Amino acid sequence: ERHKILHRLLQEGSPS
Amino acid sequence: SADLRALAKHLYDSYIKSFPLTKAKARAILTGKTTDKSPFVIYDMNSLMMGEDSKEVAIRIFQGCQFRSVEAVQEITEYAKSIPGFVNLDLNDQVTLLKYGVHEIIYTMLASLMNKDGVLISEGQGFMTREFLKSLRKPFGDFMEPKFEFAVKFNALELDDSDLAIFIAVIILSGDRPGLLNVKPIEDIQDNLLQALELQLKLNHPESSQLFAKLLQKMTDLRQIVTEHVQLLQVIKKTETDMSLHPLLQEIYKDLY
Ligand SMILES: CCCCC/C=C(\C/C=C\CCCCCCCC(=O)O)[N+](=O)[O-]
Repeated sequence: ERHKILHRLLQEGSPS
Repeated sequence: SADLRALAKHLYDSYIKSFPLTKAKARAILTGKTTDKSPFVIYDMNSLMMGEDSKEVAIRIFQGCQFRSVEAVQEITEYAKSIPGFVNLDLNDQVTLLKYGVHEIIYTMLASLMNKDGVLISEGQGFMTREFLKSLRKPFGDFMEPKFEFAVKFNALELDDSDLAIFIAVIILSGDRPGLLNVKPIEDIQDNLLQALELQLKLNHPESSQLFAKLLQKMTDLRQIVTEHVQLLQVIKKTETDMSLHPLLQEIYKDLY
């Protein structure tokens, strides 16, 4: 549930 | 058709951007045709140790592979966002597509880095032998073998990055992922992607008949591997005690058949 990081990948792009 | 060609090009171009090691580059290294030095070979424990450019043997390899599996998910998400129509989709369906799609794409692209005797690591800087990864204890020495087995089957199709750019968009845009809310708009995107793949394969491989069909058949072989890989994880649940799983990989693997 929720998927904090995937949502955040889809939204912020990576990392550097 | 010029639409179909331009979609092929755009997929190819973002594929180049998202993925640091292409099949062309991996192939040139693997076949000794490079100039770009020559990878460090890892065939055992001591060579694993000198291969330096914290805990136990098989665990170390397991954790290493985890940093790069996370990185691969990042790369694939970047790339998915580039598929026209993808970011127009419901946000939960986007997550679902990635959740279920990422393993199938990892296995597909991992073939690019493989021959029958080993695998490129550290983006081409290393070569780890099949036999060595097979020499790990417990459930660990059984993770890679079905990948190599599949890579040998898949690599005989002789696809290049152009073909692969489209194929992996097709995999991501699967309307049959569980818990998907709006199937239709995903399947309209994939329909379009299949048409570009079909034309791409015809033109790029005019003599290899029914390649399209044969590539699509590989989607049954990709999904058996996924199935197997998860059951092996479930063995690491009980059999292994303190074994940090990465949060991103946790949410990827939480509730997945
Ligand atoms: C350095 C780790 C050696 C493992 C094999 C080589 C790799 C692994 C790359 C990505 C990991 C592939 C494993 C399949 C899915 C990983 C999910 C998991 O950790 O269970 N490589 O990139 O060259």
